[PDB]
Amino acid sequence: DVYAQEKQDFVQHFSQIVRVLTEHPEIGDAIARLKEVLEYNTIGGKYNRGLTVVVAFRELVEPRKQDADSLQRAWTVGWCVELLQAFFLVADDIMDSSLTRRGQICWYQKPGVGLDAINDANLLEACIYRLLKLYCREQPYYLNLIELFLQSSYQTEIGQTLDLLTAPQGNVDLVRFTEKRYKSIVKYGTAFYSFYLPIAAAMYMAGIDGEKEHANAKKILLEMGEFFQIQDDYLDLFGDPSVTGKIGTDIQDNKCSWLVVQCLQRATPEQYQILKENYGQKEAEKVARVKALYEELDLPAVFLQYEEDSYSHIMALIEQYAAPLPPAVFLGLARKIY
Amino acid sequence: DVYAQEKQDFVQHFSQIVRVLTEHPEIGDAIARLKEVLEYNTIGGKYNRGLTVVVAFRELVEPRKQDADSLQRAWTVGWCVELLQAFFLVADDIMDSSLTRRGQICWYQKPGVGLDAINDANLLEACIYRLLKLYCREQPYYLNLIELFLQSSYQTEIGQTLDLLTAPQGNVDLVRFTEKRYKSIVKYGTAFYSFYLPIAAAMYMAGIDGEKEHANAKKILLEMGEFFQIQDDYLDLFGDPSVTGKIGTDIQDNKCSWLVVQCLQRATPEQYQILKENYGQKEAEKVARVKALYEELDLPAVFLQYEEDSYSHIMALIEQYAAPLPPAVFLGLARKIY
Ligand SMILES: O=P(O)(O)C(O)(Cc1cccnc1)P(=O)(O)O
Ligand SMILES: O=P(O)(O)C(O)(Cc1cccnc1)P(=O)(O)O
Ligand SMILES: [Mg+2]
Ligand SMILES: [Mg+2]
Ligand SMILES: [Mg+2]
Ligand SMILES: [Mg+2]
Ligand SMILES: [Mg+2]
Ligand SMILES: [Mg+2]
Repeated sequence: DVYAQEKQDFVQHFSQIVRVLTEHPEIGDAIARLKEVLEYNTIGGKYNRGLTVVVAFRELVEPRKQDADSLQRAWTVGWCVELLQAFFLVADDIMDSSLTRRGQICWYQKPGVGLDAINDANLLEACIYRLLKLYCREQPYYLNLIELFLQSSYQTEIGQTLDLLTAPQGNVDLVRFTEKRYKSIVKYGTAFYSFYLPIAAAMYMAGIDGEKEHANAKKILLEMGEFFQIQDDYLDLFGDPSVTGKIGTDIQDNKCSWLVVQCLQRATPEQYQILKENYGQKEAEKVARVKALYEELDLPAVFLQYEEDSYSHIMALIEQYAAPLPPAVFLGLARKIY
Repeated sequence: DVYAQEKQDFVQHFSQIVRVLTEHPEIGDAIARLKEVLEYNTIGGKYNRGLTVVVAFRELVEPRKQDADSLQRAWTVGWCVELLQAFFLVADDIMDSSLTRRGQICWYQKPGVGLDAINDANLLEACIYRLLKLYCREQPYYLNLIELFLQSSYQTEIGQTLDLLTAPQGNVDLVRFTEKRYKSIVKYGTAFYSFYLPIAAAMYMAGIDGEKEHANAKKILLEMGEFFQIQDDYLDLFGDPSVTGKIGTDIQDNKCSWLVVQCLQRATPEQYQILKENYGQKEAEKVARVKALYEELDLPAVFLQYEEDSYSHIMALIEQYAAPLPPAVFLGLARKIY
């Protein structure tokens, strides 16, 4: 894989990221807490989002212009994307009352952390702009990158807002769980930061700043992002936690999941009442009841049929909109998620 | 007052700020939640930080260059400072387990809000960069302002980190509460965003971007910021909530307050044990015991003597470092806080 070939170097750059962010002795204790937050949260993942920056940079920039300093900036912008995601996940885990993430207990669930994690999450976000300034201040794409990361934060936060509004705690209303709402949540909430942001960063780094090029790129990447969140919802309930590294909470959290949307599209009036009585509640028995209904409506086969249809749809979109970028930029990402 | 003369216009500009931030129908519900967050949080205060931008702009820019569009940008950057503070306070109220703010219950304490306020706080932060782009994108000071707001967030977050580390819940250790630590907390945590940020924004807007000018300005403004946080700590316990609009929690929160620092400097071994047994705990009786010790050590008179010494010290600093800026830029702010 083109990701496996660049992974080792990317992960080894993390030490430099941390050292640079850790180097006024009065704030030494705060800096040690930042190091602890960085090391706990921005490490233990697959680093696919950050790697997508590095890989896309190598495919878009002329090898002659891929010098030691330009590669360093690519690895740094890659780590900036991982830091953005670390910021969102630390905060999303509090708001979703999650237990584990990347095989360990959620940072806020750690004794002595608690709601202090809210500030820790904001520090991770601040670190992006610290790194963009330290490594890209003198580059012509500097402001493009600042604006792209700020826009990515706004889009995700709007998406998280739709997510929380559609999922009110202890307010069970399935009328809100529609396909139109679902696609809107995921587009803003996941698709921009997970797929548009990494490729767009490498594009700007390669001097590709044209609105039309970014629009064409966005058409493919937002559609891949939608499949990716549908996969995330599927794995929340039917995935193996020893593989996902996290425990699913969508049913207990009354989330507008792809699965509840598909359940509602296929449920008889009798099945609708079962779901109405058991969804969005903490009881193990009620959550087990919902999973049984999903299994009875054969949603895992519906997801597998969707994964196939989605893949063929995204491939058709790469054929239509990849030009003038190398199709490999999008094919490498499509192989990693499908 | 130079603030009273510009207040009405500034507060009336809020409607335009909200309309511009509220104007893709799919995200309509999220936008209505953003409007609710803006209206609840960025309104009910004294708006002194945002007003400081407007007033300083008028004193630094040549009246001939103070056209309709430039004034609009000044009111917008002023509202951006209020939005930064709204972001910090919504999150600080969760982390400090506060009850009220600006005469109403804390946004997170509202039924149906809760930990969703974490995302609401991030949306308020995102709104700054939305406004800076909509109104200052074509201005030569655009990047200066972006960097100044991002640096302000980082500084405050580092300061909040020192604050939370020095105040561990249920871990009563007075050994941490030193004057060196106190000054470090407040400098990063309050002084940069409250006093440096507003004047620096107006300076950049007036084309004053010189490092030496910003350094001289910072020397006065960080010292004013220190007095202001000392005043905030004093009012936390001895202020009138019907005037402050908020209930104090520093004693129950085990905070490194200016008052606990002064108590420790003057306490006998016997008085140290009383404080050790009663500080950083929820019991009304224990909090009453701490306030009695502060009254016995005559800390309100120590604060009044400090307010006098501080004022004379800041005035001496305006004489030394105000040039070439009009001393009125700093005198107007000193009258508002002293
Ligand atoms: O990692 P998670 O919690 O499974 C998730 O994908 C995390 C996340 C955070 C922010 C934006 N998008 C996705 P969610 O949407 O809560 O299902
Ligand atoms: O408004 P508060 O809570 O009295 C305060 O001043 C708020 C605040 C928030 C962020 C940075 N600085 C001050 P604090 O420091 O918690 O005493
Ligand atoms: Mg989650
Ligand atoms: Mg979530
Ligand atoms: Mg999930
Ligand atoms: Mg507070
Ligand atoms: Mg606080
Ligand atoms: Mg206070």
